[PDB]
Amino acid sequence: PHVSLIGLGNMGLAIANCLIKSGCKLTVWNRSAEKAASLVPQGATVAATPAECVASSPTIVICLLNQDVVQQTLDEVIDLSGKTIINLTNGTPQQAVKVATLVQQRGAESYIHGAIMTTPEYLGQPSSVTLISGPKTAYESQKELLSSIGTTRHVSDDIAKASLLDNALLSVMSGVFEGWVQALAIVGAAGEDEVDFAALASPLVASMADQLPVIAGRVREKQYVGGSPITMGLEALENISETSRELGVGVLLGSMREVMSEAVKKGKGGESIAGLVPMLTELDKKW
Amino acid sequence: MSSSNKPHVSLIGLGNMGLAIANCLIKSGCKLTVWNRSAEKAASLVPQGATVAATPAECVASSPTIVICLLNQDVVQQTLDEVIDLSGKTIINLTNGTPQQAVKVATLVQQRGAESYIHGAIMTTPEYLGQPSSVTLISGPKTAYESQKELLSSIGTTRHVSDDIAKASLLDNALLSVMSGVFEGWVQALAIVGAAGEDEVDFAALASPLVASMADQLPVIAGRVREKQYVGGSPITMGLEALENISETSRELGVGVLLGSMREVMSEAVKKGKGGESIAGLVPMLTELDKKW
Ligand SMILES: NC(=O)c1ccc[n+]([C@@H]2O[C@H](COP(=O)([O-])OP(=O)(O)OC[C@H]3O[C@@H](n4cnc5c(N)ncnc54)[C@H](OP(=O)(O)O)[C@@H]3O)[C@@H](O)[C@H]2O)c1
Ligand SMILES: NC(=O)c1ccc[n+]([C@@H]2O[C@H](COP(=O)([O-])OP(=O)(O)OC[C@H]3O[C@@H](n4cnc5c(N)ncnc54)[C@H](OP(=O)(O)O)[C@@H]3O)[C@@H](O)[C@H]2O)c1
Repeated sequence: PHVSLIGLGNMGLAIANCLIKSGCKLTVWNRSAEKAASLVPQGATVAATPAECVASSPTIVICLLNQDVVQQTLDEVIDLSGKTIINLTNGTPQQAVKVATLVQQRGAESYIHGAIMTTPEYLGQPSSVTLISGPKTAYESQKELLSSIGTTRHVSDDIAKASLLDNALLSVMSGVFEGWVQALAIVGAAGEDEVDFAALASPLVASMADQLPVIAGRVREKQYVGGSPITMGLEALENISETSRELGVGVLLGSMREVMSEAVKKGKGGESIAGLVPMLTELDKKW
Repeated sequence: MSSSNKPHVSLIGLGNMGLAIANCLIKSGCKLTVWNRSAEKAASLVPQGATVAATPAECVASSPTIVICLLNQDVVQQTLDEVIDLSGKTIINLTNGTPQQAVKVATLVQQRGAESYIHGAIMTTPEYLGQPSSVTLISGPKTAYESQKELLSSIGTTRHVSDDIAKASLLDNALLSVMSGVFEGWVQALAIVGAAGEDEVDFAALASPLVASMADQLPVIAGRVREKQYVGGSPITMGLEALENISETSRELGVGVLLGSMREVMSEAVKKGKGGESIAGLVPMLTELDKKW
């Protein structure tokens, strides 16, 4: 089986290693071609140009910095007739739309998008899940090949859905990390032990697994009443900022304060955090 | 309360949590004296055997043990203003506030001659108060904690975290930081999903695993922070680009964007040459500088 990979960054090299381990004949291209150095002894062929790399195989795996770079790399690649593109470059839903439209206008058989939900060092383990979006029949053709990078989950036939879902999941993760950095800064500056604190904290974050579905149900049915009030949540954030200032510690969660303050001004002070969702869906604003 | 001879307890504050505390103390058999600015919120406790005191001073005179649960530590100070004498009184403050607000209140009651001050951080909502699964952190003199343990079992399970009165507030604010970030992320995720036409409940099924995962990831990061091991983990540069992807996903959908303070501190990290470090490397950027991000 002939497979081409475009991009040999930390994730690209991890993908290259997984595909070699799968037993495929691998053709690779990278802007910095010397990053293929470790793949040549495994039997990988180095293509001079994107165009050449694409010519070598009917299945093209892409893992570059961003979808802007993907479009620039595909720029001169004019002939994709017969080619299946597997794009594992993270980006936005509409970025995936523009790339899928570009390759399909140039002949591509299909486009499927993958969001890898792990780091390079765990790629290829069954516990490592990649969300896949695009035509079912294209997923089914590529499922065996894709197993080389871990567990695939077909989320939708719409190519833009892996990026939509992965961006949603990264919001949650980003939120968790913002609160956690703030917590550890406070605990550290107070002379407390970060590991002991995690022993106390990590359990209560476990708990959220239970509460996040409840909040999600309330949001769908637009039931914004029921649960700790937004006024209470905003006071909490004011105690966090001042607990921090007392210790000379800086504070995150500014956007959360700003949106909750405006909610109170709009008279939603007595609603639960479910009532913050329409604050976002209704207005294009960076809080 | 195990004795047929029911002890006298005073309660200052009858908001949602104060009224939950009242019902816990009445249900445990206490002889309860209450005060509230809005006196009529006591009305539901009177047919249960609660006495309503005219003033905070009268309330404090009625019991050797005073439980306080008010809006904030400033209202606590305002309410103790005309209380002259706390001789032989134990003060149990369940009002949320900062570490130094607890210090400032602990000096108000000490100056009045209070026997002791302990602080409690209730880690649940009023409806779950009194279930043994409901945990309150207590900080203050371990001997005062020990004496008040049976009385405190009325509101559920207590955990003595420290002899320092400021610690319950320190730890609770640190815990509320984590929860605030979780909720900020969740509201952003739900807004993107909703605006795209996807099913919030279906998404919760997909995403509830990831938050459970953080049972493991968080103690890993804590360890890294304590050893100042900032290298190892997905780098801040990749974190920052995921935030730019999130901002632009939201913009495509006409949806607003939270996580600004995170975007700002991670950008500065990059400028300062810490782009290759994990999230652990952001902790020293907070501890080094009194700034709002
Ligand atoms: N933990 C992770 O790393 C992780 C996890 C999940 C998904 N991903 C995603 O996987 C993708 C790649 O990640 P990575 O960690 O491999 O990033 P990386 O190590 O920075 O690699 C960047 C890749 O993009 C190429 N590149 C950058 N600018 C270019 C340009 N102007 N023209 C041509 N090529 C260019 C690089 O080529 P050079 O080698 O010549 O610089 C390299 O192949 C990203 O979308 C990322 O979001 C990463
Ligand atoms: N989920 C929760 O509700 C929860 C969970 C854990 C901890 N807590 C903590 O418990 C405390 C009270 O919360 P809550 O839910 O009871 O709030 P609440 O329902 O708003 O109760 C506020 C209380 O403070 C009193 N108050 C406000 N301003 C005052 C003033 N200027 N002078 C005198 N009294 C004043 C109110 O008097 P009136 O009745 O006359 O208005 C009422 O007794 C807070 O520190 C909170 O963080 C709450």
